[PDB]
Amino acid sequence: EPYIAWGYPNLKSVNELIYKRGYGKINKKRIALTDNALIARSLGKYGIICMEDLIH
Amino acid sequence: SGRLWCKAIFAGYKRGLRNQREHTALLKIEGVYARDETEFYLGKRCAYVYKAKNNTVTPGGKPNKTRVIWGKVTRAHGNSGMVRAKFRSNLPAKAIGHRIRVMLYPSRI
Amino acid sequence: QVLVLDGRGHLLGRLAAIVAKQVLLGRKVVVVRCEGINISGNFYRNKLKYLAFLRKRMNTNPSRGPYHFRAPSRIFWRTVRGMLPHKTKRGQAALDRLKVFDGIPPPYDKKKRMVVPAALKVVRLKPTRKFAYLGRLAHEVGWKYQAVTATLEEKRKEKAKIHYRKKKQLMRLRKQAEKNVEKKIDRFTEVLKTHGFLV
Amino acid sequence: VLKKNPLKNLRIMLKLNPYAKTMRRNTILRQARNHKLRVERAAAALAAKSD
Amino acid sequence: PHCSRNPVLVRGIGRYSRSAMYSRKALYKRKYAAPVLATVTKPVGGDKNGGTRVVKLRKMPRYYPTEDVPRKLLSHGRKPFSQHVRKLRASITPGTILIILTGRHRGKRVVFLKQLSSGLLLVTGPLSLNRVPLRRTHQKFVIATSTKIDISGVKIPKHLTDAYFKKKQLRKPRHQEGEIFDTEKEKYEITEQRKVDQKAVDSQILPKIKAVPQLQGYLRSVFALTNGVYPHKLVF
RNA sequence: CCGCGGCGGUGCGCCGCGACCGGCUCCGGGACGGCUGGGAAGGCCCGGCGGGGAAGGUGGCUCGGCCGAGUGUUACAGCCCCCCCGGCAGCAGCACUCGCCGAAUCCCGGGGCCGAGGGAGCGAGACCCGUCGCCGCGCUCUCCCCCCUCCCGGCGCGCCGG
RNA sequence: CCCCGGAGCCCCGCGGACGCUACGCCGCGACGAGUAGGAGGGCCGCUGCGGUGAGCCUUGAAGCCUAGGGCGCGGGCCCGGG
RNA sequence: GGAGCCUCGGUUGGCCUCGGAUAGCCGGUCCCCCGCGGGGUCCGGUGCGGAGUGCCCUUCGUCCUGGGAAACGGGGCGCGGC
Ligand SMILES: [Mg+2]
Ligand SMILES: [Mg+2]
Ligand SMILES: [Mg+2]
Repeated sequence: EPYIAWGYPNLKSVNELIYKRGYGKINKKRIALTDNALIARSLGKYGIICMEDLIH
Repeated sequence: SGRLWCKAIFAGYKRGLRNQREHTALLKIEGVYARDETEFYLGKRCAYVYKAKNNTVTPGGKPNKTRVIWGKVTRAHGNSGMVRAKFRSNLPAKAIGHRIRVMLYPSRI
Repeated sequence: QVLVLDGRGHLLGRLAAIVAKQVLLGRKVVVVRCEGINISGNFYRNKLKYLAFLRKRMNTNPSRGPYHFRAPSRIFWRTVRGMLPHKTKRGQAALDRLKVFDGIPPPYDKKKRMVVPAALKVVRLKPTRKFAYLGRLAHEVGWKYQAVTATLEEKRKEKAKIHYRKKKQLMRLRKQAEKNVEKKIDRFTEVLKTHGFLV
Repeated sequence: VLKKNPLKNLRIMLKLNPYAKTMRRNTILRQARNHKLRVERAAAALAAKSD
Repeated sequence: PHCSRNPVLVRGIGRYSRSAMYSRKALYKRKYAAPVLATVTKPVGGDKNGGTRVVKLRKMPRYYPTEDVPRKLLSHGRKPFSQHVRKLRASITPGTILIILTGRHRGKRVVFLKQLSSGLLLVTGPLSLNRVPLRRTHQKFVIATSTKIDISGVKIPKHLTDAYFKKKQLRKPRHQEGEIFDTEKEKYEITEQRKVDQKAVDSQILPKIKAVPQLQGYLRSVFALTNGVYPHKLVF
């Protein structure tokens, strides 16, 4: 507790975070989510195929 | 035929108490005492103008003893109308408590 | 280009701090009528506070030790010095811009002289509090020339009364002159109250 | 690749999420709609005041 | 060659849609059912004995340097100055008065004429009053004072443009070395076309500024900051 | 040699401008959602029902010129205030800024600062170069019409024909 | 519905860098306090030996000096003048 | 009056009552006292101070000529006396 602040984020908050500062762990390399191709490549086996699906 | 620059004093460098960052001057502009009265001066060109023994060149003029270090009022500094400046070379320290001319002429008026 | 302040009615420390910053920014300051500076807290309080400062002395060779200036001007100069970096070159340079006087001598007697209203006693202290005149304090701690300074200021005040009287008489003539002339200055005077003076 | 931030760069946003085009086509048009209707309300209030 | 069938809502966003546009352009009914060796490419010439010769336009080069730099990377949205879009402070409208801050005409007041193709301002402090001819200036080194002559119907010459108000002299070789060559030439001469233009523009302007009382005097005067007046405080 | 034609690297030294992107920090607009489906308020007034301070009142006394001012008492309403029933569109987190929380219920425009850091063409008869992904569009290979009118052409600044 | 010694090329499997000292070159991430102590790399430095530079040198070697010009994070090094 | 090293800061001026603060500033005195003034009473004005440092003064292109309003003001580092 005394080491964190936390709470229940908005929808906006989730959008802002992911778009502005969304980086995917891709072959263990922190990589920026500049195109869906990245998200799909890693998460596509879960019916997650774009940034919107990630947010969802 | 008169003065085309607002008077200001070179108060000292941007600094915490015990670390002075010599690449960022502080400017006390004359007549302006609020982080409010200072949007006029942001982005304005400003000169520290000082003469010295040996002659130099002079744009549109014969050689002179005067020299200037050009700068630029970047942003306001703390409540009471103080401003930060940034000069193409750092300011001498000799220069503290002396005139630096703030121009008008990157005007947004 | 030179601040002349009337030290009268001002608070010792409160004026000093304002003078100190001005002096550091290259402004040449003259403080005048320093005996009129007055310090918060009752007189006896501040006498004892001075008499303690007098006790502080370099035991083995007092001739080196802290120089206790008696004169109110020099007292003020001392407290201003306390708010500068007076060991540096810049601090010394700044102190050299300052000029301080017991009473008000001849360059400054015929100069309009300002007042710091942020250091002014009427403003800064509650009216039921007590305070000390730095003249009396200096007088009782050693200062020799209270009486002399007093007499010179009477003469100065008399000479100033005359000056004022002549200024008043001129101002009166100006007011009458405007009334004499108010049809051949009418359409100048009109424009000087469209753009908002005279009103 | 330089990460241009979507929330400023419209055409980066569209490339990530193309539905944003339409969402911003709406909520200009919707806002303009509502501004107009506010001016008409104000005019009707002024007419009622004059009456 | 029709114009743009949807208008602009915001930079980059059309008013209409995909489907709304399909309807307007009408993609319905506009459906397009459409299912070297010996011969030399580009040389050729004439010539006498033996026959006609085959030349070669653009012949391979007679020297290669020992190393050279290797292309770039295309880079998307850099246009040249010519192709840029030009701005203006709303303050500056035609016939407004300026304070020209920078040049030799420094602190002189002036009548703004027109934004030129460059994005510079054309300007005239009617040479007769102020001693400032038809002259270019920059928005940025100029204070747009809130004093406007009504200049609406003056025919500023069409031929006077960015191109004409442009410095002229100096070519390359000549004698060069010694104590000569284009340190002289000496004077920018005014020319007669320039004086006629000034004449033509000023005559149209000047009567309008004399209709506003004291304004010719104002334009004669020079601007400057004195004691107790601070740019941020005062207005223009 | 004149072309500063096309391309490539550059600037002797000091400068300035411009638009494009990245990261910031501020400014100004506007449009919405929710709540005790906000609370108070405003405006119109009407019909009632009480209670309180305390009044165009009265009264003792005082102070000024029957009138004005200052205290004091019982207290109805002819100064108000408060509760209760019943009912009107003007409200709207209201520029009459009295008190929130927010944004797929959210957008636009502007200003200051710092930064640009990489380089998918080394073919002999045919480019020294584009461009990938995304936006749309825009246009065209479909026809219509309308307007304005910049160039040019025609007719009488006006009208008609890119 | 044909052949690249010629499709003209954003992809080309017919041949392949300006690039390829493969102990080389190139790209993406992440990270970087340090005594005692350990390890790696030093086109850091000294003296002598086998090789090697058709090396340098009285038209001036070593050494020494230098408010001369430079390189390297650095150990250091290279040039100018004496 | 001429050149000529060096040291720099500056880039309109403000030529003044005293003071008070639960108070002040200006008038005018019809009237009275004192040495054109000073002090008094009385009255009339101001008082978030406009006889205001939120202030005042000064202007910042040069010349020409040919009208008006304003007009005896300015100068010659003009010259002597009090
Ligand atoms: Mg100078
Ligand atoms: Mg003694
Ligand atoms: Mg380490």
